[PDB]
Amino acid sequence: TRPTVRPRNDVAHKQLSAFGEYVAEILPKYVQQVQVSCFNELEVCIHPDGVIPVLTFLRDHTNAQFKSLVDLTAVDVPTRQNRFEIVYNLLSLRFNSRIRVKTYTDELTPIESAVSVFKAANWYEREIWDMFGVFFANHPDLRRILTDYGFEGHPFRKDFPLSGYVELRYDDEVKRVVAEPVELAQEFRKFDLNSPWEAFPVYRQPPE
Amino acid sequence: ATRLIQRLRNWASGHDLQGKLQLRYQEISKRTQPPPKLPVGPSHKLSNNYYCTRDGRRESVPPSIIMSSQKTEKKAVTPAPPIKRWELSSDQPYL
Amino acid sequence: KVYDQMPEPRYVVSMGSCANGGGYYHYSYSVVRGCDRIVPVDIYIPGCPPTAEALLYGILQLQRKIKRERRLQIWYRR
Amino acid sequence: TYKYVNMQDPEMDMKSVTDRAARTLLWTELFRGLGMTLSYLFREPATINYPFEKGPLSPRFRGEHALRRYPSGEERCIACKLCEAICPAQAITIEAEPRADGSRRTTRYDIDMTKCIYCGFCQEACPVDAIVEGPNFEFSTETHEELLYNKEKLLNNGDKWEAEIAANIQADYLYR
Amino acid sequence: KQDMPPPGGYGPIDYKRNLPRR
Amino acid sequence: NITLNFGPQHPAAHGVLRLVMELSGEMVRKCDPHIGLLHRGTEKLIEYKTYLQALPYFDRLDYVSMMCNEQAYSLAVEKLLNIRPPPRAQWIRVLFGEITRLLNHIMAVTTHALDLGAMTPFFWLFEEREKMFEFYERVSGARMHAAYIRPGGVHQDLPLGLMDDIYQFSKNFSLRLDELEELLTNNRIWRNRTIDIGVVTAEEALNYGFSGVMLRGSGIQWDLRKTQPYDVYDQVEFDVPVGSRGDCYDRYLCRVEEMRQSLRIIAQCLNKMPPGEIKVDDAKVSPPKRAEMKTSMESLIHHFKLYTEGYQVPPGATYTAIEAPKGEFGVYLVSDGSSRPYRCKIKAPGFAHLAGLDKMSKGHMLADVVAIIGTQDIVFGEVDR
Amino acid sequence: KLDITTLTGVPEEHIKTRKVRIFVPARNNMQSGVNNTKKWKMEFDTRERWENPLMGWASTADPLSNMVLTFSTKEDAVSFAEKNGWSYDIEERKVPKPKSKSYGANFSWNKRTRVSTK
Amino acid sequence: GVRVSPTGEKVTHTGQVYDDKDYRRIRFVGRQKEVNENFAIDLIAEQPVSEVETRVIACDGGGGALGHPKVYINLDKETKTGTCGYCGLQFRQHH
Amino acid sequence: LKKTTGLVGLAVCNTPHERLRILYTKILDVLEEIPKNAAYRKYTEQITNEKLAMVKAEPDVKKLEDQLQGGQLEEVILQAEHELNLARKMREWKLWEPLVEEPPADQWKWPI
Amino acid sequence: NLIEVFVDGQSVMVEPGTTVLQACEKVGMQIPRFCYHERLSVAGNCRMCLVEIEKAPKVVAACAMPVMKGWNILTNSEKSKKAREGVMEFLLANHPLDCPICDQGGECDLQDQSMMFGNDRSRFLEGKRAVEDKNIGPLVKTIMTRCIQCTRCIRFASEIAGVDDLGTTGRGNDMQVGTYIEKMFMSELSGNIIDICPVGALTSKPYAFTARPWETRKTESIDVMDAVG
Amino acid sequence: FVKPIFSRDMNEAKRRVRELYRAWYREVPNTVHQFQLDITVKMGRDKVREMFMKNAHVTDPRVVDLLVIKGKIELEETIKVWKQRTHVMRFFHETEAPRPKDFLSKFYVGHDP
Ligand code: SF4
Ligand code: SF4
Ligand code: SF4
Ligand code: SF4
Ligand code: SF4
Ligand code: FES
Repeated sequence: TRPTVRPRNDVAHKQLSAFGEYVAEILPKYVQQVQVSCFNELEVCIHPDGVIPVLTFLRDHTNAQFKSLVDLTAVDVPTRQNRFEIVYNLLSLRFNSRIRVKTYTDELTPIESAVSVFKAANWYEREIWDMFGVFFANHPDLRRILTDYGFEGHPFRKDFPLSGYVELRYDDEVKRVVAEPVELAQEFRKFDLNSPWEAFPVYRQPPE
Repeated sequence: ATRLIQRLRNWASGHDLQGKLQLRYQEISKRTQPPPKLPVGPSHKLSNNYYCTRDGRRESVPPSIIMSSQKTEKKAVTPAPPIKRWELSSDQPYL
Repeated sequence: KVYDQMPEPRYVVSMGSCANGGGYYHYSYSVVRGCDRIVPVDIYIPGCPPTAEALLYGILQLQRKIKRERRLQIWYRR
Repeated sequence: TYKYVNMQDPEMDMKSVTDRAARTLLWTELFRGLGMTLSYLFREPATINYPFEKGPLSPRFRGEHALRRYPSGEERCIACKLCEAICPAQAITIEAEPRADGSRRTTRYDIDMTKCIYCGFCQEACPVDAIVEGPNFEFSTETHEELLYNKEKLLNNGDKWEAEIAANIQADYLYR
Repeated sequence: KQDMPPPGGYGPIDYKRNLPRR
Repeated sequence: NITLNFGPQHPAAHGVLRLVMELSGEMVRKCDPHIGLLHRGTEKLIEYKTYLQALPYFDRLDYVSMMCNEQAYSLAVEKLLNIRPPPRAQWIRVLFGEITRLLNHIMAVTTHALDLGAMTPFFWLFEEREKMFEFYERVSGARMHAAYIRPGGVHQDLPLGLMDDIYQFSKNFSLRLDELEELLTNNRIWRNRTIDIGVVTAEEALNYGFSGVMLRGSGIQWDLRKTQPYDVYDQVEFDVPVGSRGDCYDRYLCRVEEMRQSLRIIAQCLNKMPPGEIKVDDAKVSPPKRAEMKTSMESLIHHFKLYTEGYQVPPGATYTAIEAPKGEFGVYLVSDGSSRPYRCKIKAPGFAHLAGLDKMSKGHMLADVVAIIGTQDIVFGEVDR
Repeated sequence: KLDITTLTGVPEEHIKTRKVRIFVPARNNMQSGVNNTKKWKMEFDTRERWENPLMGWASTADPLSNMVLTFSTKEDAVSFAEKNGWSYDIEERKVPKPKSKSYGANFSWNKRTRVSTK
Repeated sequence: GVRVSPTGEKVTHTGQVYDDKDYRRIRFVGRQKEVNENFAIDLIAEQPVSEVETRVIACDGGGGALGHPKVYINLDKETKTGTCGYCGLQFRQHH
Repeated sequence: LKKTTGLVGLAVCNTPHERLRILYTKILDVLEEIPKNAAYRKYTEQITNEKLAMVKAEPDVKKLEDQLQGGQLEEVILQAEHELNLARKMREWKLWEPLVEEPPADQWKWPI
Repeated sequence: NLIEVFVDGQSVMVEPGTTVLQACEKVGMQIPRFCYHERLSVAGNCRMCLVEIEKAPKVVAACAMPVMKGWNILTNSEKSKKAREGVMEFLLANHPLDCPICDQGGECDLQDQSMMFGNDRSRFLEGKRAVEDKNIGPLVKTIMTRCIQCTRCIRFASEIAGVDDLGTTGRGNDMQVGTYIEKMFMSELSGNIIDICPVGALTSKPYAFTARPWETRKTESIDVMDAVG
Repeated sequence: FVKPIFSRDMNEAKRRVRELYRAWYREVPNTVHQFQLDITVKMGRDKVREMFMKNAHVTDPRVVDLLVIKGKIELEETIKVWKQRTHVMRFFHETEAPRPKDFLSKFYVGHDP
């Protein structure tokens, strides 16, 4: 229960918890869950219409100066209609604390841009615009990062093939590089390594 | 490697170079070495080895919930104690 | 374009498993698979990355490859 | 725990001052620093004389693949097809089929060095210690096709190097 | 014969720089 | 004004940037850093692979330091599996984490010197980086992109031969840094090229999330070791450089100090490695010795499984920062509990720096800009991905 | 009908040519585990894949062919195929019907279950 | 002495040589098709059959952890040899 | 007084105590027009008050950064200023209505 | 109507009669198993079903003991786990070391449940038994060695196939389910036994060595070889 | 129902597209000369008319306005003399074989759907 096991830090869990109810007090209007795992990792909801007003508050001291948007990590789950799950990782430097505060959005919901508030999201912007289509409040430019020029796709939508539909090559008489239909050789020979028989009864969503 | 050249070289050096050989000569280490045998491993005892204790992944639990989406001497509190003042280098106070 | 830019007799040496044909990443929308799709590579050097000495040897191969080339002799009998 | 860089304040003392202005003029230290590069002229140069000399390599070193045999001369491969399940780039392709003798045997083992990343997983993964990431490294080709190896070429590679490969394994096997 | 390589001794090293005025 | 695309092609561009400038006479106005010329898109490529398969990807992002990347993965995977490694593995991860740090800072130093046209240190010190690649080769069979650090810990035990020569290796190295001490550190031209260039106020740094020496140069003291000694750093002695002016000269001297600092640490890690497994006891995560798998059944069974479907993380999506020499490093896992990740974003420390460069660009002449890329230790591989 | 047919980057050809398949994946016959019957998933119909003239490799036609997608419910998947504009075919869940069983039911002279030696 | 195809090129150890109609055969022209001289098949039965008067046996392929996993070959039937599932080499119980 | 703040963006502002009392009286001045009911208001009260008295606890700049247990509070005047703009922001958020709109249960239903 | 019995915590309106197996499998909890089969017949051999009832002095057979009111069943409880460990330590105490050459070895139920349960390390020190092969048909190769005295196959064979050539033979050590005499088993549903084998004991000859399960895609439809559809 | 991107009802959106067409329609010769396209300029304008036709089935104003957002974003890359001649030619696909919509030919080609 020790040589392999990583010890559970109850203390920080206690402090983060208590601060968690503290914040739960402070912004009832958007804050929801106050998740607190044994990893010492706190988490909190925000409604997307509540993106900016919460985040600004975060930067300003209460007992945690949530300075430096370290990340706007993003996840797409097709099942939920609110398929997008934008996440604000954060770190109050003065208090050496860390927190994860996320949201959700639909394909045509103009979620608020923290560009005015953090500016670090001038690109967390355009990536998460481009890879997805998560339209953003008001940004100086929504021009694509990463993906090419005429490129139409939105990879990381967890949709359409990992190769994509596009596969460019130089061509002769046109004297120029041209995009072409894929035609993969050998093909990504995907292995379904999923295991029937649950190893974790403690979890397990009920059949209901 | 002639000694006068060594003198003039270390002369320009401001440092002995012979005192820290730069080119790796004879000493190195032997390539052909006697077998490792390796550590036996802590949990290869036969008397007991039930998975119930050694297991770590088994202790995993989903995070404690508070407030949640469903279901005044408060004293304002820190999430964690605020960052401490560091020492100033001490033994080499300045560069 | 850069390949077009250099004057004859230009040569190219592929290097690394990635440039060899998309390498580790061969399946992605990212990489452009074989570098030979763009420029007519002349010798391939396997490796991820190749040991630098393997690279050096590949260049010695390029020199031997030039050495066996004989444009003038063909022209005389052209 | 932190340390300031620089920060230190230079002396106003007249000896030290005129010395610094003497650096500002007569450059002094440049030459001192300059002198240092001279020290290199007198050191022996570090080039290995390739290819008549070659760089040191540990027995572990990973390189060209080769299938290899039993001491009896049967091929070690049993087509367990887990090395196909591991090759992170999935270079490997295997069609296991029965032998007329009935033994499991690959009919078309093959791998392309174009997608191989030489992590050398398969050297570790194989239960029968069939395939081996051999010593050889120098084998650049004129054409892409010469890279897409059949089981055949790999067997040949296991033929030329088997003395060597088995020798290195003889050096290494305890660690695994 | 159990073994592996734990340290055999290891003498002093100086991370500190020296820049002689000479 | 005159619109102008720059790299990749410039040696200064490192084969990656295309930061177009709409130059005036030579003073910059517009100066946008385009990227996605290297974007390997590994985020989806991580998703369709067993967690043991993900491991190479991190050697593939930080080209130079390598072991630190994999350690950045082993920490983040062992968290969800709640697994705590045998100590020897951690002394190793620190040892080669620091030797990777030597390789990384030697890289940044000598290349930054090359853009300043110094030429020589390059050749004075790669003579050493081959001396270290001989070591990763001695422990991995590969000169670089060694996979020797693993989520269970480590592939394999250290060969007996190293323990001496490595000491020998650092028996003389301090002098080799002395030879630089007699160059740029004191040299006149060098100060002018870098003094008072790209100075950054503490707040812009805290806004953009600058980290590492890039904070420590401008005086912010934020650090990812002593604040969170996630491994043996808590036992290790060392001391952290902090800059004053925010001069590139400052950041420079810091990196030289960290190199000294690893000269301090690696001494102690050589001084303190326990005997023990370098792997976890569990065969449900850490695979059996070839000697045991080929007799005992269960060892061969789980052997067969980890090499075919692998260990299963309990379900969860998490994030972990890393003390990369270049800064905070991003490990954003999203795991359904299947060995395949559901998602995995990777914040490069250099991403924020490049986001911040244009703030430092405008109002500076082009040589200032060439100075700036080398100011920030940016290997572009990690940044677009 | 909130079509995102243009909002997506997909070629019109792949949305015209084919219907996708919504379903709940079957349990292994060769294995005991019921565990994958749970959670819906949708998969595109397979196409022809000519052999590579060289090395005998697969040479896939349609790029999208390896796609797979889990769903909490059936209406969920239907909603996705509707949002995305592809045609689909719903399929029912297949929980096995309960079977009464008892240790003694094997026996009894009258029931003609009996079995035999044990 | 690999069996020769009608085209004259040697067949692979897994026999599969191309048809005379086959255009693909053109690839080998100007070059050399390569096939291994040492078929493992002949070498399987080339070896003498080991025999032990006992009963159940344990082959390891020669070399502890240098070969196939330890395996227990039965010899219940003297009417047949006990070929290894790995080594492919026969065994029998002489008496 | 110590020469050089050390930090780059920060700059010295002599007689910090007075300037801080300015900030206390002013953020108090804005919290007062914020309704008592808003959950933030009582705690920002606790903060401004306990910190103001805490500044009053000691005179010199020197031990003042010990009394608040924070190195160089010369920065926290700036943080207090963020706190001031924050408290200015509290007004347009109004008194805090508990929650608005809720997730479909599928949201946050982790795993999947 | 239905009797009440508690899964670990939740009360359950379980059917009158019926095994603890179906009880836990109503809430969705799933007991480890081998010899039992869902549409076959209960057999007490190979007790992987072991669990302790909340008031149980000692563990019960969950696949067999009929439910009754007032019981509570902590499947996750430690003693049950010690029991399953007791099973798996033994099944593997003499199993052949041939996962890799097993056609079932890429997907054997014994493997998955070897992962779910049983100590990672083994403590064998002697010499395992190994039976000779025992052909029973051209189209159903039988490696044996591998069969775990689980008797699901005879209960299939003797019954639904209607043929009884298959069956137990002997007692004590070196007991075997190898059918008596050389004569081949034959049936018009001879092949289905292959599916029903937990291990690689009953690998089909025609498909042998051909492939590995994970690689395969599983395209679905219906056969028209029978009008049965 | 749900809050709109920019335009609400088609005319707020329809106004934006025309702004887009001219934004291309004037820009075209500039592109014809910057990249020295061998296409006759009327072909360029025709393609300009065509890409505005592929989006004919659009009916949600959020879809229209999001399409002109992305289309103007493409215009950004165009006007700034980003891209390359090849990228401009990607709209043409001239290297690709023509597709016979006729079913009989579809029979003649291959297995297909
Ligand atoms: S190693 Fe060299 S080749 Fe292999 S991926 Fe990294 S760069 Fe491309
Ligand atoms: S190595 Fe030989 S045995 Fe192991 S997988 Fe590759 S082919 Fe099958
Ligand atoms: S070499 Fe590395 S990559 Fe190529 S197959 Fe063996 S393991 Fe997979
Ligand atoms: S049966 Fe299952 S376990 Fe026994 S060998 Fe074949 S696979 Fe491995
Ligand atoms: S076949 Fe062998 S293993 Fe499968 S059930 Fe019948 S006996 Fe047990
Ligand atoms: S499950 Fe059938 S007896 Fe254990």
